Amino acid sequence: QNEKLDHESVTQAMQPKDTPELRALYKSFEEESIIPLWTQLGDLMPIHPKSKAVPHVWKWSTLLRLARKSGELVPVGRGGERRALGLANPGLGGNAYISPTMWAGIQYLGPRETAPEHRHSQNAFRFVVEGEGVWTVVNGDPVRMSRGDLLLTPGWCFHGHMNDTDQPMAWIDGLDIPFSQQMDVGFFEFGSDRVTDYATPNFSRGERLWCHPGLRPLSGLQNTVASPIGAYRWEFTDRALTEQLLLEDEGQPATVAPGHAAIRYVNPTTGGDVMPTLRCEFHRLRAGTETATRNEVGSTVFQVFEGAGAVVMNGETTKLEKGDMFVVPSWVPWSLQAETQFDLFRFSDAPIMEALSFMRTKIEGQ
Amino acid sequence: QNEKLDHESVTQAMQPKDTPELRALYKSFEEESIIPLWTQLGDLMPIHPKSKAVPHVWKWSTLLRLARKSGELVPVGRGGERRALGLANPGLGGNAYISPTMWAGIQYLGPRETAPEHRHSQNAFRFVVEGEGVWTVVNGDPVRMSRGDLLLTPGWCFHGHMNDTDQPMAWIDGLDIPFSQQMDVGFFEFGSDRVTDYATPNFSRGERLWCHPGLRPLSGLQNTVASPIGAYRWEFTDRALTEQLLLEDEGQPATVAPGHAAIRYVNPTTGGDVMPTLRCEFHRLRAGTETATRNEVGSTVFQVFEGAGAVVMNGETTKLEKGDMFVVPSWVPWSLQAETQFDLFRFSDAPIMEALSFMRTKIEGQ
Amino acid sequence: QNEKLDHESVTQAMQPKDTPELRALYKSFEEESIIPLWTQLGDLMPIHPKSKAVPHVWKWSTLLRLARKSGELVPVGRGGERRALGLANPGLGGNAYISPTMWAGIQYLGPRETAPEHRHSQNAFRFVVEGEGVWTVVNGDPVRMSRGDLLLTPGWCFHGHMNDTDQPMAWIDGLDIPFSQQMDVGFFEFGSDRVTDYATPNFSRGERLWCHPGLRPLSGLQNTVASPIGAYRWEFTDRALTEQLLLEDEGQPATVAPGHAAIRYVNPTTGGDVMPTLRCEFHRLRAGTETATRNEVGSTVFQVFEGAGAVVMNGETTKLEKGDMFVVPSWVPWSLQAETQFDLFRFSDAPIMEALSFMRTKIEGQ
Amino acid sequence: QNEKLDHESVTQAMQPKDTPELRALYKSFEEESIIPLWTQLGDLMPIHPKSKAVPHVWKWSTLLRLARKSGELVPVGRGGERRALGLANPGLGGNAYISPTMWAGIQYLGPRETAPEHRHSQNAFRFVVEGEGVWTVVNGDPVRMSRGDLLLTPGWCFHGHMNDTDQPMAWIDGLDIPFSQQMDVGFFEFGSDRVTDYATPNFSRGERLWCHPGLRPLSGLQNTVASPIGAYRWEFTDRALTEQLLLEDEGQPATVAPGHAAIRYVNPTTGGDVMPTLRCEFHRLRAGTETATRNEVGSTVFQVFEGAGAVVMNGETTKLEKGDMFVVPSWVPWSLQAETQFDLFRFSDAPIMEALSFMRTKIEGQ
Ligand SMILES: O=C(O)c1cc(O)ccc1O
Ligand SMILES: O=C(O)c1cc(O)ccc1O
Ligand SMILES: O=C(O)c1cc(O)ccc1O
Ligand SMILES: O=C(O)c1cc(O)ccc1O
Ligand SMILES: [Fe+2]
Ligand SMILES: [Fe+2]
Ligand SMILES: [Fe+2]
Ligand SMILES: [Fe+2]
Repeated sequence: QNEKLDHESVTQAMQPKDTPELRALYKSFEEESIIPLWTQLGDLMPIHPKSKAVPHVWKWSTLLRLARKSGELVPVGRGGERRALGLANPGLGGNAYISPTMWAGIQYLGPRETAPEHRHSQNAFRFVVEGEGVWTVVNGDPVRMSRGDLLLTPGWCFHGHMNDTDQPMAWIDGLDIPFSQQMDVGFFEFGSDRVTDYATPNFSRGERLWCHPGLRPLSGLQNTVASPIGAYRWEFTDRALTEQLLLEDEGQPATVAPGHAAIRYVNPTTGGDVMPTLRCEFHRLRAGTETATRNEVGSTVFQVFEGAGAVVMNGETTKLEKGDMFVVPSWVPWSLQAETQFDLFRFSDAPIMEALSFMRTKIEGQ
Repeated sequence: QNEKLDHESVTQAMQPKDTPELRALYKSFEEESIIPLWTQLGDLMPIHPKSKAVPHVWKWSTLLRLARKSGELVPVGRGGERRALGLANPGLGGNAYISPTMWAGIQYLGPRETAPEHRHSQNAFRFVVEGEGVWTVVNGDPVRMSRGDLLLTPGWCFHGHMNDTDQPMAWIDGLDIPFSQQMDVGFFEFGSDRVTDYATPNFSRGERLWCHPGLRPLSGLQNTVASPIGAYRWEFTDRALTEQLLLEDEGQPATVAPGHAAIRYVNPTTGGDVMPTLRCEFHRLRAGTETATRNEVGSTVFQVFEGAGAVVMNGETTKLEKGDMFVVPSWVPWSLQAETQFDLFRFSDAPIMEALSFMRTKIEGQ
Repeated sequence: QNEKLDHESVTQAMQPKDTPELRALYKSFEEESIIPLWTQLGDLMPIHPKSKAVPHVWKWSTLLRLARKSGELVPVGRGGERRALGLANPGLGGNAYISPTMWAGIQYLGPRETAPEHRHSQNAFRFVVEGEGVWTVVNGDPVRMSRGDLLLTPGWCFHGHMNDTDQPMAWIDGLDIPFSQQMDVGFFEFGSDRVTDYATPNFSRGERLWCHPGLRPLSGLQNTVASPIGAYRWEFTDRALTEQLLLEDEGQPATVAPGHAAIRYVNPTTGGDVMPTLRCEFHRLRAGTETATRNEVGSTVFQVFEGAGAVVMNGETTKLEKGDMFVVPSWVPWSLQAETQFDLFRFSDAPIMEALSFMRTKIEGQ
Repeated sequence: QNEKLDHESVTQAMQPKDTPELRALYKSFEEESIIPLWTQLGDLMPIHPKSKAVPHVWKWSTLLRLARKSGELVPVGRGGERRALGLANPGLGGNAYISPTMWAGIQYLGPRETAPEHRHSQNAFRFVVEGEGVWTVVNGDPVRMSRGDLLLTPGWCFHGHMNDTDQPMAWIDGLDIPFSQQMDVGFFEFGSDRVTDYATPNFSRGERLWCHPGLRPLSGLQNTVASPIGAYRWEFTDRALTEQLLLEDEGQPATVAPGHAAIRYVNPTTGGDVMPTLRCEFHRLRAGTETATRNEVGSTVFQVFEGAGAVVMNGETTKLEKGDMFVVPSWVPWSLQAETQFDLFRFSDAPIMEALSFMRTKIEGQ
C-alpha cells in the first residue's frame, strides 16, 4: 500500500497554519541557524538517488583540440602544477567535478617538459588511450607511460612527470578530488621543482617486484592499503581479455556475460581495489554485444580505448569513438552496445559505496 | 625546502599571457564544460583541510524554546514525517547540514503523538539528554527512550515513534543525511501511518538477545554491518565510566588520559562502530580535567549530558551547560575543559575517514 | 558410480608380485626411511573421519571421589603444578588426551592451598558446576571462581590459584594440550611460587572494563587474539538463556531450535571465539527436547550443569546427571535428550577446523 | 629468578608418600581412564618445543633409485591410487609422516600410465625438480607438469595424472595428511578410473584466467579459501628471483636478506597462502650466502632445485645436491649456506601456526 507512495503523491500532513506567530517562528529559525525537516524531507531523502550530476559525453577530438591549444598558450610549472583540463559536469554548479566524487581530466605534456613533484592525500591514476614519451616518477621510481597502460599514484606518494622526447603526449587523470574537497580530507605538499630521477627504464622497480603472477616477495609480506603496482601494462590487459573470449569460444566459464570480457585492476597484496576510493576496470565487448541495462549506486566514468559503439543512458543513445569519455551518475540506467569489437577503460567510486554498505545494483532481466 | 611552501607563498609559474587567443581558449573551455586545473589547484587541493563548515555552538535553552514553539504551531504526521529541527552550519550555504557529513537535529514529540513509520538508506541514531515517554518501533520491536540512552536505527530499518504519556519529550537525532545527499546514496520508503506495535515493554527484543556481556546467541552467528543492539541504556554507560575512574584511583590502566574516562558504543558482532558511517562515544571528565588539543580529520559533534565546562575550538573558549551542542569541523584544533564532572555524548564521521584511509590525528604533546 | 565405493569395496590394482626382488625393494624402503602410499592409502585417507578416540562418559560422582582422595594423599605445589586429573580417552593409546585436540580435567584445591604461578603457549579455561572459595590470579588480576562461571586463561598469561576458605573446591579445566603436544607449539615458564595478589575482589579488573554490554573502552581499541574478559559469570549466562526461552514463548526468533536455547561465549573485541583453539558454549534444553542428530568435524566435550537427561552417540543412549562429562569425537552422530530442563556447558576444537576450512556438518532432517 | 628454571631443575613438590593407599588410588585412576597431571606436567608442557620428529636429509639419488625400482615392480592403479613413496621421519614411530603435520613423497609415473581420479579433504601440491611429460587433471582442467613448476590441488578438487610420453617422470608431493589423520578431518571420494580429459594444452584454464599480473576477472570477484591458480610456472619464479638480485645490485630494496632472494606463492584472490594448511616458497641464495640461524614454530621441508650448498640443523652441517630433501622440525635452529648459486623450493605448516597464534621466530643477531 504505502510502498508505492513517493514524495509527490504522499499526503503532506505537517502544513502549519500561516499566521504571524508561525512566520515569527520561521524567522527565529533563521536567526538561530535552524532549518526544519518538514519543509524539506523529500529533497533531503529521495525515494531513490537523484543526482545533480547529469549523464554527459565529452568527445576526444574536442578534448584534444583544447589540450593542444593549451599546450601553445599555457606554460606548465610550479603553482598551477599541471596542464590538466577537468571535465566539469553541467549539473554540478560550476565545480570542476565530473561526478560528486571524481575528477577526470585530460593532461597535456609538450616536448621535453617537466611537471614538478608534489604529493596529496587525494588518490590518483593515469590512463593512456594513445601516445608515448612521458615517464612519471612515483616516490623516486620512474614509470614509463604508454598506450593502454594504467598508472597509479596512491595518496601521499610523491609524483612528477617528464616528456623524454620531442613529441607531445596526452592522457587522462582520475582523482577523488571532489569527494576529498566536500569531505575535508585534503592535504598537499610541494616536492622538488624537477623530477628526482630522469632515467627512463622500460619497467619500474614496483613492477619488477610485483608483476609476476601469483608470487609475492618475502620482503613485501605486509599488506598495503593501495596497490604497490605502479603500472598495469597494456600487454597483460589485452592478453587477459583475449583469453576470456577464447575460453568462451571453448565453452568454458570466463566472460562476465556473453561476448563481454572484463577484468578489474587489483591490489595484489589483498585482491581488492587499486586504491581506497577508486575502482578501475577494463571491458572488451564482441562486435554486436549489448549489455543488460544496469542501475548502480555511485558514479562511473568510461573512456573508449578502441573500436566503435554506443552508450545508452536514461534511454538516450550516443554513438562513441576512440577516446570519447562519458559519466553515468548514481542510479542512471546504462548499457553499452558494441558495433565493432569495443574496448573501454572504466573507473568508479564503487569502493566508497561498498565500504559503507550503500551499494545497490539493479540488472535488467535479473 | 619546498615542504614549508603553501599556496600563498609558492611561485605561480602557469600564468599565461592575457591575449585575445587566450580569452578565446578560456571561452571555449566554458562552452565545452571544461575547467582547467591551473586556475584552481590551491582551492581544490589545500595544504591541510579547510572546511566551509565553521565551529559553532547551539544552546540547549534556545533549541528547547524553538522545539516547544514548534510543538504548538506545527502538527506532526505524514509527508514532513518528523517535527525535527536540523542544526544548520552557518558556513554551509543554507544546507541543513551541521557538518559536510552529518545531520543533527532536535526532535519534539508532544502528548500522545505518533510519528509514522518509514525507512531510508541513511543511518540514524537517537540520543536523550532528558525526558521519557516515547517508544520508537524499529522493524516492529518497540524500544523505550529514556535519559542517557543511545537508540539506533540502522539504514533500511523501518522505524516510527509514539508518545505513550500526556507529557512532551525531546531528543537529538543524528544521521548521515549530508553525506548521503552529496554522494547520491539515498533511498526512502513510506511504511505504515501508525507504528505497528503500541506495546511499551521496558526492554526490546534486540536487547534481550544481545545485551548480555560476552555472550552471543547461536541463532545470531552471522556478523552484521550495523549493531543489532537497539538501545544502549544509560545504566551501562554510567557504570562503565565510573569503573574506569575507580580503576584509575586504584592505579590501574583504564582511562584514555588522566581523569578522562571514555567508551565507544560498538557493534557486538564485530567489535566495530555501531553503523558504517557514524561513530558514537561517551566521555566523562573529572572536575578540572583539560584534554590535550587534537586536530582530527572529519567532523564530530558533542552534546553536553551533565555538568559544566567549556570547549576550545580554534583557540576560542565557549562555556557549556547541560544539553548544549557543538560541532568541530575537520582539522579544527579542539579541547574540552571540565569545571565540574563533565559528561558528554559524542558522534562523528570517523568510520568514513578510517574506512577510506583518510584519517589523521595530531595530539598536543605527542 | 565410483562415488559409492569405499576402501573395502574398491579394486586393489597395485598388488605387486611377491618375489625376492620385491621383498628386497621393501627392505630397502625400511633402511631408507621410506613408506609407500599404496600399502596404506585407506588408513591415511579414510572415506570420512574415523577417530582413534571413542565416545565416552565420565561420572561426576566417580571424578569427585578420585579428586577428593587425591586431595588427601597428594600435596599440590611446584613441579607437578596442579592437582588435576585428566580424562584419558580409552582409544588414545595411554595419552592423557580426552580427544586428539583437547585436555579435560578435574582439578581439586583444598582449604587454604595455593597452586603457584606459571604460563604456557597452551590456551586454557576453567568451568565450575559447583563450589566457591577459589580465586585465580591472571596476569596479576584476581578473578573469583563460582558456580556456573567460565574463567579464561589465554595462552602466555601468568596464572595461579588460591583457596581463600577452609573448604575444598573442584572445577574442570579445558586446554589445547593434546593439539599443542602433537603439533610442537608448546612453551612454558615458571612464575612465582605464590600468587602475586591474595586480595579477593568480587569482580576482576578485566570484567570492570569489558563486561558492559555493547561498550568498549577507548583505551582498548586494539583487537585481541583472545578475549580480555576473564570471567563469564553465571548470572549473565542464566539470564541470556531465560530470555531466549521467553522470546520463544512470545513467538519471537531467538532459540537455535525449538525448546533449545544456546549461547556462545565470545571475544568482545571481535565477536569471535574466546581463544584461537577453543570454542565454549552453554546450552539449555526445555524438558522433553530432543536435538536433531549431528555429525560434526572435530571433537566436543560437554559437562552437565543442571537437570537430568541423556546423550546418544553412535546410536547408544547414556543417561546423564549433574556434573557428568562426555566426549564426542570427530564425525560421531550425537544428540541430547532432556528429561527435565537440561543445562550443559560445552567446549570444542571447532575454531581450529573452521580456521583451516575443514569443518563439515550433517544435521538429521536438513 | 623462576624464569630460568626448567623441568629438570625445578623443585618437584607433588611427590606423594608411596603407600598402599596411594597405589590403590593410582590403580583406581587406571580403571577409571584417569591420568593425573602431576606425574607428567613436564612432558605435556615443555619449556620450548621438543619434537619427536628429528631433522633428517633424504638424497635424491636414493629416492630416484627406489622410485625407479618401484616403477618396474609395482603397477599403478585403483585402490593404492598412486605410486608414491612417503618420507618417513625416523622419530615418528613408523608413521609415514615427514613431520607431525606434513607428508612429502616422491611419485613416479612411467610411460603412458594413468593414475585415476579421486578427491580428499587433504590439501596437496606437486613440485618438479626435473622432468616433463605428465599432465594432472584438476576438476577436469588439464595442467602440464614441467621442471620448476608448482602445481596445486586444493582439498576436495578431483585430480588424476597421465604420462603423455614414452618416458617416465618423477616429482614430489606435499600434503597435510599427518595433520589431517591426527586431527580427524579426512574425507575421500573415488572419481573416474581414467582422467576425464586426455588433452595436453600448454596452459590450463585456471592459468589463462588468473595468471595476468594485477588483473582479476569480473567473473571471479568472490575470494577463495585456496588459490585458483593450478600452476606456478618456473619462468615466473625464475624471473621474480632474478629481478630481486638485480634490484639489490642497483641498491634497491627487494631481497629478504643480503644475497637472499625469495618469494612466497600466494592465492591471488587474497594475497595469502596457497592453501589453508600449507605455505610454499622459493629461495635463491647468491654463491657464498649464509643465512642467519632461525628457530621457527612448526615444521618446514626444502627440496634443492639447483646448485650446491649445505644446511645446518642443530649445529650439524650436511652438504646438499640437486633434488636432496630435508625436514626441519619445530624450533630446530637452521641455516642454509650457498656454495654456488643455491635454489630451493620450500614448504611448511606455518599457515596453521599463524592462524592459531602459535607462531614464534627467533633470528640470530636480531
Ligand atoms: O599530478 C597530476 O598529474 C594531477 C592531475 C590532475 O588532473 C589533477 C591533479 C593532479 O595532482
Ligand atoms: O526518523 C526520524 O526520527 C528522523 C529524524 C531526523 O532528525 C531526520 C530524519 C529522520 O528520518
Ligand atoms: O593451570 C592449570 O590450572 C592447569 C590445569 C590443567 O588441568 C592442566 C594444565 C594446567 O596448566
Ligand atoms: O594424488 C596424489 O598424487 C597423491 C600423492 C601422494 O604422495 C599422497 C596422496 C595423494 O593423493
Ligand atoms: Fe598530483
Ligand atoms: Fe527516519
Ligand atoms: Fe596452567
Ligand atoms: Fe590425491
